Amino acid sequence: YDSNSGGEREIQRTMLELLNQLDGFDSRGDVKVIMATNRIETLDPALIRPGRIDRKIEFPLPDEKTKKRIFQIHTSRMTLADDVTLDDLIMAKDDLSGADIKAICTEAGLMALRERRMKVTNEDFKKSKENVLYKKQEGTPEGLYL
Amino acid sequence: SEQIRELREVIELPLTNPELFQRVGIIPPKGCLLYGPPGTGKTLLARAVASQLDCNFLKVVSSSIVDKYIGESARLIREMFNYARDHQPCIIFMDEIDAIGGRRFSEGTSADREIQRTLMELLNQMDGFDTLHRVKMIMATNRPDTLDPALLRPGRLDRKIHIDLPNEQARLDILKIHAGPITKHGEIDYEAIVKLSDGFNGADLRNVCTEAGMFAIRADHDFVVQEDFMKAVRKVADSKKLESKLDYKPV
Amino acid sequence: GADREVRILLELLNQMDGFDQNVNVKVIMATNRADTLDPALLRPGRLDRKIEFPLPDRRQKRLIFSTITSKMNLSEEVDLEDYVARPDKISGADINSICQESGMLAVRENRYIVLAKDFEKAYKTVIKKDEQEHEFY
Amino acid sequence: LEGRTHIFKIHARSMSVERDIRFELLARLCPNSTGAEIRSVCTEAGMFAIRARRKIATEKDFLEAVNKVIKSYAKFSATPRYMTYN
Amino acid sequence: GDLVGVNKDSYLILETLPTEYDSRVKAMEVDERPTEQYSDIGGLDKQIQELVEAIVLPMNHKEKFENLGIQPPKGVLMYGPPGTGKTLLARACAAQTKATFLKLAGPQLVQMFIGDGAKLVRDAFALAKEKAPSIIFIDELDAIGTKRFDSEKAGDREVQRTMLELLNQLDGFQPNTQVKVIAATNRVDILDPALLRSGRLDRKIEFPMPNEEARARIMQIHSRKMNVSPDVNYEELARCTDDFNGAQCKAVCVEAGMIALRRGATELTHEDYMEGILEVQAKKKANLQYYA
Amino acid sequence: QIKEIKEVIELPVKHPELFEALGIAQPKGVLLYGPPGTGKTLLARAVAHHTDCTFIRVSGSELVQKFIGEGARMVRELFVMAREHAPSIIFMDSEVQRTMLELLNQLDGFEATKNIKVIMATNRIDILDSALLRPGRIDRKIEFPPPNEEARLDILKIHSRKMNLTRGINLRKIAELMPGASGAEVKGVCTEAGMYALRERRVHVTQEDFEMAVAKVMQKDSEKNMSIK
Amino acid sequence: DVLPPEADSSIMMLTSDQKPDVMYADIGGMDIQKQEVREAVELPLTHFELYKQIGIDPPRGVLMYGPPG
Amino acid sequence: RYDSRTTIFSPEGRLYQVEYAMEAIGHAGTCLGILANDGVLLAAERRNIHKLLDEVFFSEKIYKLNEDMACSVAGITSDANVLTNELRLIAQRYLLQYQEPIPCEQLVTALCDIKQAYTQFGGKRPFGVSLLYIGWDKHYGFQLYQSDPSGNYGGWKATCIGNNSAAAVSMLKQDYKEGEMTLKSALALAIKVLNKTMDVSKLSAEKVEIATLTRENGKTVIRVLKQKEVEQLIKKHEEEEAKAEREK
Amino acid sequence: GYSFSLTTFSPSGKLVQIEYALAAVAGGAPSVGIKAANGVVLATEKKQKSILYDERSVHKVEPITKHIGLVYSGMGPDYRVLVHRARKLAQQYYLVYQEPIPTAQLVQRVASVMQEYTQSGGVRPFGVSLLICGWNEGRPYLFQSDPSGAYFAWKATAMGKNYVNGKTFLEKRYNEDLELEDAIHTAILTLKESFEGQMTEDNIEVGICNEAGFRRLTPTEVKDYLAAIA
Ligand SMILES: Nc1ncnc2c1ncn2[C@@H]1O[C@H](COP(=O)(O)OP(=O)(O)OP(=O)(O)O)[C@@H](O)[C@H]1O
Ligand SMILES: Nc1ncnc2c1ncn2[C@@H]1O[C@H](COP(=O)(O)OP(=O)(O)OP(=O)(O)O)[C@@H](O)[C@H]1O
Ligand SMILES: Nc1ncnc2c1ncn2[C@@H]1O[C@H](COP(=O)(O)OP(=O)(O)OP(=O)(O)O)[C@@H](O)[C@H]1O
Repeated sequence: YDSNSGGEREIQRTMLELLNQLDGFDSRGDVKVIMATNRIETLDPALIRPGRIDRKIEFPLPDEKTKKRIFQIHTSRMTLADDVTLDDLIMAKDDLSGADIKAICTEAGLMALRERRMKVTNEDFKKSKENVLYKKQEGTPEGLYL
Repeated sequence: SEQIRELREVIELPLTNPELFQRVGIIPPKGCLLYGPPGTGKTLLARAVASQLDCNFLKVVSSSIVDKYIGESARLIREMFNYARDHQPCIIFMDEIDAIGGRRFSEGTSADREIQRTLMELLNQMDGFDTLHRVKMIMATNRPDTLDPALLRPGRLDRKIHIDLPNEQARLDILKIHAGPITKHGEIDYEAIVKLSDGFNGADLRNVCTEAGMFAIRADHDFVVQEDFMKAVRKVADSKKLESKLDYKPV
Repeated sequence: GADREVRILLELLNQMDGFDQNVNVKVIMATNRADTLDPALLRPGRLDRKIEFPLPDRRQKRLIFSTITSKMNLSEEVDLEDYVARPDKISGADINSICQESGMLAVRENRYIVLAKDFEKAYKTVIKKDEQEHEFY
Repeated sequence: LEGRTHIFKIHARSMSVERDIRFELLARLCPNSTGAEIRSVCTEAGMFAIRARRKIATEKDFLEAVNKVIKSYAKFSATPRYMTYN
Repeated sequence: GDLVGVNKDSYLILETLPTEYDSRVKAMEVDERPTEQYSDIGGLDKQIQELVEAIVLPMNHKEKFENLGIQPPKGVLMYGPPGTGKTLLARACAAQTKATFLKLAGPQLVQMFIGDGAKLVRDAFALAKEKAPSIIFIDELDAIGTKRFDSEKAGDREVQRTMLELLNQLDGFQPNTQVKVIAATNRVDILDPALLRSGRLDRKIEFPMPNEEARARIMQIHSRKMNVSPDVNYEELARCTDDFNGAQCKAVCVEAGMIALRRGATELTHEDYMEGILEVQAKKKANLQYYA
Repeated sequence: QIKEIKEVIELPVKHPELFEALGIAQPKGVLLYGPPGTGKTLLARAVAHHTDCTFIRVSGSELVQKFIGEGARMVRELFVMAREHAPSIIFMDSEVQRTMLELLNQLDGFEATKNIKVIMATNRIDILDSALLRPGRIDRKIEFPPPNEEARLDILKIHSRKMNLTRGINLRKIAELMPGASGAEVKGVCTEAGMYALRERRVHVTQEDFEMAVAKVMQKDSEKNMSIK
Repeated sequence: DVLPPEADSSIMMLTSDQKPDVMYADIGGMDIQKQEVREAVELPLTHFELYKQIGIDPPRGVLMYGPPG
Repeated sequence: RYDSRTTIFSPEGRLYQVEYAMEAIGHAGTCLGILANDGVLLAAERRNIHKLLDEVFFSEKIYKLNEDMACSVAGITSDANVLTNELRLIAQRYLLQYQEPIPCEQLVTALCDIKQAYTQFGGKRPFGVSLLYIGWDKHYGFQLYQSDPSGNYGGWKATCIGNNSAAAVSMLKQDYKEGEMTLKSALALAIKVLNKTMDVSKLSAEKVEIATLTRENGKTVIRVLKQKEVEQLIKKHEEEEAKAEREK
Repeated sequence: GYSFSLTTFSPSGKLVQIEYALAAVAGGAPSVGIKAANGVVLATEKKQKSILYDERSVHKVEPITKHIGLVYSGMGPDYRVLVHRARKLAQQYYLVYQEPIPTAQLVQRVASVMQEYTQSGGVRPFGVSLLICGWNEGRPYLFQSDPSGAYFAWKATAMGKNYVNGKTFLEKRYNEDLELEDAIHTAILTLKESFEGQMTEDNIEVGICNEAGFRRLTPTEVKDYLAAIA
């Protein structure tokens, strides 16, 4: 970093103070501490070791049974032509986040309300999911999978 | 004497008289590069120039420039060249250029790119916008192959002059300079040394006379006997076994 | 590593590629080989004078001769056109090295008279190397 | 193996378990571990003793504790699912 | 570069401080001078002789050199296995030769904070030009004598500044024969060729393995002050030793002290020497799988 | 793409409550990635000049090792700007990961003047650290292709308009000769064509100046005897 | 008082004379590049209205490429 | 220390060389076969359209293999020429075995096994060449197939080449013809495909190639057609461009 | 028992050592080959490295058949080997068919041989592109191979130093219809185009292919023509 002294020997000392103060002495008693990352590789294992951190909880991307409630409740506050089926959206994308559900479920209203339509046709869900998901690696370049 | 005289022509003349160049009109040259086997007295020849002009000698070992920073090397280069811009008849000498000159390959490393940028401080700052005025650059290396061919164009460095192994009046006359402060007698067969030698530099004749005198300390011969010189020839010509790759021919 | 320095790419982008419009006419950058840029320099729109500058050639080579040999004394009648009719490829800066080696070679003789040996020995001190001709395939 | 059985004794007596179970099977299940990790195993059998209403910890609470910590907690939850051996 | 007393008001240079003591160096000067007579050096007595002829006599009689009229020697290299004994010349020449013993180590030329290699070196020898101008012991010079490179993102371009500043400040710049360079490297092949040439370190004094009786000898030096039962045959011990340096002679002898110390014996026992001979089978293991 | 700009910006400019009457949230930035700004400096500057307060292009990457984090650790000084100048739009081009994460500390659902309009733009590969590349972090993501011969023709009308012109010219030939610019190869052809009319004493600028200008701008294919594939 | 400038960038244009002069009335063989730099520097600096009746542009940067020498 | 990979998996679950072979495929010229019942055609793209050539070969991508079967090609040339010599050796070998020509698929599977043996082992570079298959039999009539470096083969009706032909395949899904075996419908259709997807201005005949393969009375003749009818196909297709600009 | 290739694809997909072999070819020499209306004229400019070398020993223009001449692009010691291969291969055609081989057959076979040498790795590929000519059945022919196993066909084709310069000089200078002496005329015109000034009867060396057959010309008639051939 910029606003910094000698880099390898600055935050080693601060994270060292975290290692001493966090779960060294000073009797925990009842002090809850929860930390969170996205990746794992830069983690010094000296805090990963037990005593200090006890549970390491991963997160998968949700399955289709849980998807229907997120798709449904993200669409719970919008006018929608309910003849369309969400199950194409629930089945098709395999590794969505909930922000993909959010982005599609707002984007289809951007396509219907793009033309002042209160309710949403299925093709606005088509342009919605094709507008959210980009660079679908299917054919072209190699597409060896076919 | 060819190197003394012609290198004397390329160095000493435009400070003694640069106006014969101006009677011609043509700008005098800038610098040269000595090569050959290592330790043949390139540094010693530079010290002979250091005895000749006696004025403005800026002699750098030219590998202590990269400490661990990037432009600190350059900043020392700029400061030295500004001091050379200050004083008119400045003389530069550099040795072991290959630790600071180097060669530009494809960039995949991370520490001689510093030698590429520093090398470009040499590429600009041997020319600059302002030419250097009476600032000679005397260059000496052991391998002139791995230096940059961008450096190897003339004008920056005019000529690459070869320095060989010592011949027999170089071994002998340099040996007799080394045979000066010696408590000898009318005994000294010098060709026992020289013909039993096979090319030995001025410091190698320091090795011959010095360690021959060390054999004169052996059994405490306060005088100097000739037979210890052959013993020094045995020890040093014996000690040539560990040394190979005798030459680097540039360009 | 030193990707931080690699500040230089976004420096030349953020400060040059984006327009001043009224100031700093023609920063000039120069070197033979270009694996450096071009989306940012020679651009649609940016190219108002962003012009590539290729090499010179003949028909001025003897004018490199004519200008630089006016510096020396020229003896009286030793001619100069005689040597560019041929493949030489002796890139401008090096005609000056021809004049310094040739002229200063006559200064070894300390004579300002310049004759054809100054041509021939400055064909034996300069670009004579590599391989004059391979001339097959 | 048996220092680990000793630590099984240590973190076994220090909590509410059932005294009708074994631990050499668990020392077989622990190739390379610290006694702090053994304590994590004993607290994890404590966690299964929270899920079900258990205070006399069965063998199976420790079995799912080790199959948790060493196997379903090594990287993700799947080091096995191939037989090829047995 | 001096500590001076200056007025707060006039800003006049008032006095020179007698407190320029120089941290670490003046602490690097060994003032205790532990004793080591030459009875401890067993097996390197020719190296004692060439050692004294190389080093001790330039301290005493340069008229022995310069009535003959050549030069004194310049630097001696000690090398071999690291239990053959490189401290023995340091403490032996410290106590026996009456001059101020100065020492120097290898990693004592590497500080994270950089800027020159010319302060600790140049004020260490320029320190030692007066109050120690006869004895300087460099140790593990192979730890800093590293064969240079032409490569990128790897290696050191520093250190050698300290060492060519060592040669630079010491020799050439007012060349005075008021210094003796003593270096004891474990290995030679890492060192530069520009560090060993003819006047950098003049001699290459190798130390071979203690063959049999220098193992029994130096092992007996360790068992000189310890209570040793007379049921000890040192030739049995050091003869059944194979490939020991004196680091391992010392290791076997002190481990005879400790194995003899386990059961609480009143003195050392030959079995405990024989137990040290096999201090946990060097690398231990002992799987007799596949050897049957 | 301008209509997408109307979506991401102008309805949260003009009628944000008519959009929020539905009950969902707003997009923030378009990630205009293409040839170095392809209708981007004069595009988003010229258009969002006309929102009268609501575009404060701090440009967000200029001295990047100094404008970001050096002095402004939690670069939220910018965010205090954008709040206390609530009509604003922020633009940008290991610290980058840090400040990235404080962007994500504010803009993940914790927001005062609603979305501002944070926008980054870069090109050619998007292999920055992908903890930004979640779509819930940057909603709109718009590539910039080379414009077509219709669009190259239209820009050819635009920067061909202000010149001294010679009647009897076909611009569809010249836009046909284009391989596809990033915006304004038009402008280079106009400047080299008028430069051909400048070095020569010319005040009529025929199509030939433009075609020689195309030949100056567009060139360099070579090296046969490698016709594998 | 307010001083709007500050000292320099690094070297600041050499300010007088160190310009080495050999380019306009003296140069060996660069007529393309001399010609174009002349077209692209000197004619912009005076004839700004030739950039008006045709209405072309101001000039901008440029690149050179040539072997060392 | 000298094994690059030559026969190995990714440390995950894929293959190293075959991906890069597909990276070498898409940077080439473009061919196509069309849906035709009465014969079948192929269109190709003349790489290396420099003018000082000779062009006396009468075929560059097309290789009429046995009597009533040909093939386009895309990739490294002479490797595939070895594959044509081998292929005609195999089908002509089959003809030597039976005095009956090949049923046109097991030849293709055989060649897929040939490349496949280089995929598993051999400690070498496989063939990064994909190519086409046309012909006729007693059991399915005129046939269309596609080779792969993967050892797979596609039983196609409208084929595919790389990046120059991805939008072509989008066009063929957009302009799927069905029932019409009229070859000139595929000629103006393919003139639209190479009119768009190839960057050849106005579809010059010297950058393209067309060859058909039609049933004739028990011969199943192959037409390596000349260039003047290609020229009137250009004028006819640009006349269809005039028909396209009637709507303005 | 090594050689399970040596060649891998680049991450781009290309083959690096082949491109370095093309670098070894193009970093060599310039010579010239021109197909005329009646025969094909091949020409080198073989100057010795010293003033000592006999030019009656090694001969760049080499026939393979009595109606087929050929030159190469690279080094002699490879060239003699692949020449020996092509000679024996032409003998195989003549043993089978008792008939003089058409040049395109040598193109396919020899080009496939060099393609095999690109294939494996314990050996380098040969850094030679061939310039093949022969007046087979009325039409003369001129074929340009590569190190990488392919081939071409030219009305005239050169290679090496200033190959775009001599190539465009053939594109400007030469045309479709010439004669033999016209092809030697523009062949010397493109020969001295980038050669040195010293071009004698022993520097240049020409072999032609009439429809009557190959004819390796001598420095006698080369001295008769190239003594100021314009
Ligand atoms: N009902 C749900 N079921 C499954 N997933 C959900 C649900 N609701 C929200 N999500 C997902 O969880 C996320 C909640 O916001 P989150 O804090 O993860 O974003 P973030 O700040 O980018 O996280 P991080 O900074 O850790 O990447 C959303 O991105 C959404 O995709
Ligand atoms: N040509 C010479 N004339 C006189 N003395 C010489 C000559 N060459 C070498 N010497 C003697 O050799 C000694 C060392 O010379 P010098 O320092 O130049 O070696 P060097 O050439 O610098 O070697 P290296 O560059 O390989 O270290 C000097 O003391 C000098 O007296
Ligand atoms: N495809 C296009 N569509 C609309 N306008 C365009 C297009 N291409 C260029 N322009 C116009 O060109 C002008 C400059 O475009 P832009 O700034 O993208 O140039 P650029 O592509 O960034 O050039 P460079 O990267 O070489 O500096 C803009 O004002 C824009 O209106």
